[PDB]
Amino acid sequence: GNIKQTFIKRTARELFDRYPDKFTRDFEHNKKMVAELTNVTSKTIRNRIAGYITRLVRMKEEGK
Amino acid sequence: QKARIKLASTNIKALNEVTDQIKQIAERTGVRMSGPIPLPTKRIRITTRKSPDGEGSATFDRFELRVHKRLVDIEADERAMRQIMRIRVPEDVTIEIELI
Amino acid sequence: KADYNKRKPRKFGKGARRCMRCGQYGPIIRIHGLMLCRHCFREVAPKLGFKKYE
Amino acid sequence: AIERYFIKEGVKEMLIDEFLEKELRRAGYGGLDIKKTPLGTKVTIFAANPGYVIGRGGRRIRELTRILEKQFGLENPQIEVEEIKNPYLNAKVQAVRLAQALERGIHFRRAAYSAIRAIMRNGARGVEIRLSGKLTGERAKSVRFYQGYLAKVGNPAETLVSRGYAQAQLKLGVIGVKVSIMPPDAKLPDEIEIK
RNA sequence: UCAACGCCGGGAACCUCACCGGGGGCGACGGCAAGGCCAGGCUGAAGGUCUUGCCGGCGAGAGGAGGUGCAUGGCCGCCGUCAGCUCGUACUGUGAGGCGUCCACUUAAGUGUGGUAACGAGCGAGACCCGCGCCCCCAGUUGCCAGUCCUCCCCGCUGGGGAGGAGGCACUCUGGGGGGACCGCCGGCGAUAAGCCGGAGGAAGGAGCGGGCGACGGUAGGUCAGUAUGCCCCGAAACCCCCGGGCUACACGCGCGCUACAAUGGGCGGGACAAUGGGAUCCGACCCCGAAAGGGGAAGGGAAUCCCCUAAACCCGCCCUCAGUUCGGAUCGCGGGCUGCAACUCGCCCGCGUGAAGCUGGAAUCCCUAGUACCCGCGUGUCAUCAUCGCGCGGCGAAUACGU
Ligand SMILES: [Zn+2]
Repeated sequence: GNIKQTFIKRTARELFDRYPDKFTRDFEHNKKMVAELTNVTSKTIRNRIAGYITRLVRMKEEGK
Repeated sequence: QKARIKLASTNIKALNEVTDQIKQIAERTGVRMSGPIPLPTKRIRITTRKSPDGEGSATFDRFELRVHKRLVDIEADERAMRQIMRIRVPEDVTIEIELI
Repeated sequence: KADYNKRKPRKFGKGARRCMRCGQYGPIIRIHGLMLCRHCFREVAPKLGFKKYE
Repeated sequence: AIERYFIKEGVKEMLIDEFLEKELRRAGYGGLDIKKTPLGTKVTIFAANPGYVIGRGGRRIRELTRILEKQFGLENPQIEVEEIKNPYLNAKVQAVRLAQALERGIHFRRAAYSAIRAIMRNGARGVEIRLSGKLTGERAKSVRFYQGYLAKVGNPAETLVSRGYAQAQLKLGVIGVKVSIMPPDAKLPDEIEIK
């Protein structure tokens, strides 16, 4: 199942709450920003967080 | 005449410790050193049954003891021997020296 | 006159290998000089350094 | 061979550890560290009450230094006794203390609540105690007390949690005591801190 | 019953042993000499007890492979790698209790998205740990040999092909660190969400693949014959040590397997090609004996250096041509060997003979979705000797469905 965990989604939303412009619509840029901002030593967790942030940026820039 | 040193251990951090110690020992002075060279890791495997009785489906525990192995050659100079043999080895590492 | 209570010096057979901990006779792992039973080894393995690693 | 000597020394170490855990059950036995040296093999014995070991008499230390060589075959061995700090975070010392309390005749619910309070007061995130046996009547039962956070299963379980087991030999059977503690400087993988 | 029946790691010659037939030993501590030996008797054999002499100066208790797994602990199987078990405040109920934990969609998942007298937390799931697969950096021996150089050998046609040594580490391999995959991009579905189905490039796609860790509880599930342990019991013994037997006895019923009923083959002679693991009175190359099993010397190896180790199925040619057979091997006779103190009861191997059922199998029932199943053979555990077994390793390699 490709279901994002509650803490993944929550940390993504919390990092989009502030630092709202450090992120963009590029998975690699979001990877870099995540690794710079938070202390996560799991590539999979970090990549899932970055993907969720990407989807959030898309949803925001398009509206809802 | 050259000296070979073999390191064996279960912990990799102690191995890296001793190897980097001797690496600095050999870089301070100008001496030719090869390695450290990694040898194949050796595993003692033991499979056994869990239940102390005969009833019930059979289930097995597989235990393993791993041993990592490094090799080093030091060129066997007097200063090198002097300032190498004086390194406290962590008890979780075995080290054996000998000249070719 | 006092020797009818002592065993014989076996070199081979199941009566030549007791466990260093319990005293069982039959099942001895006997790998790499381990004179332990399959019941005590499974309990003292971590103390010796074995792990699962599967 | 190298590995044969390795494993045999390990096994003898385990045997000596068991013997000492059985003999020094009062002082509070925490662990052992044997170091061989040309200076002379030495045995570091951890304890929370070195009085029961070397208190106003060296009879015990002499007897131990003689037994370690007459029974387990240790060459020119000496013994150093060391004190343990943070005994309220070791799950073996506490298990044995709880067992001795039960043996004294003190009620098990009261004793367990007291131990939980004492372990919570001196720094910890989680404690679980399980008692089993003939607590009340002829039929056996199990009882469980808990407080805080724990990690029952997984690699962080197998690593960051301290565990202990003990037997209480009472007038009418055996009671099993199992204790598990989590230290205060432990952090689980699923907790991530933000800048 | 699943969840007993190649299970108790249970492949038992002695030991193991707990069974049978015999023999001999065992009383710390408390109170009112012990012992030991040449010769010959008794004896299966025994200074075990006797002839001969001579040296020497009653409670209670240990132990118990004895009883109770329905007095316990500890550890294991099955509900179940199922998705469940709870708490704080508030609210509805006189109350036991309820709600949250419900509805719709979704997910491997009490996994999530929306709606809701509920709002928020915890243990379990996931995260976590190991290995496989693609790439980069470091390292170059005991691992590798491509291009370079210098010798030696041989063929056909001077074109080629081999073996060493110098010397390299390039390729392979080994092992430390690091990157890489995230439904991320483009479409349709779902509702605009949570998500689902397809294309792209890619080593690898949709928790990449395969494993370990298995929750609150409950089963009077199994184990006191792995160790620990209450109660009862034997304590001259049910304690523990030898010597011989048995667990291997066989009109029969059953489970799990091996070999077969032949041509999708049997035999003879030639030609190929692995991986995992292990190794001190251990592995043993190499040489010589012997038809074979095996025997005598003996290098090297404490194992990236030496050894176990040129695996079988497979390919080529010849004989057999549908037959109880050149199919099949049971059973039995004679002889030769190895281990062991001891091979009759009761061990394994070799040669020449002998040549039993078996012609594809009723009712019924079992395992399997990818390098998986079928087929083929090796390692290791048990081991002095003994594998139709367990745990693992590789070789060759499918058919169907993407459902209910
Ligand atoms: Zn044992």
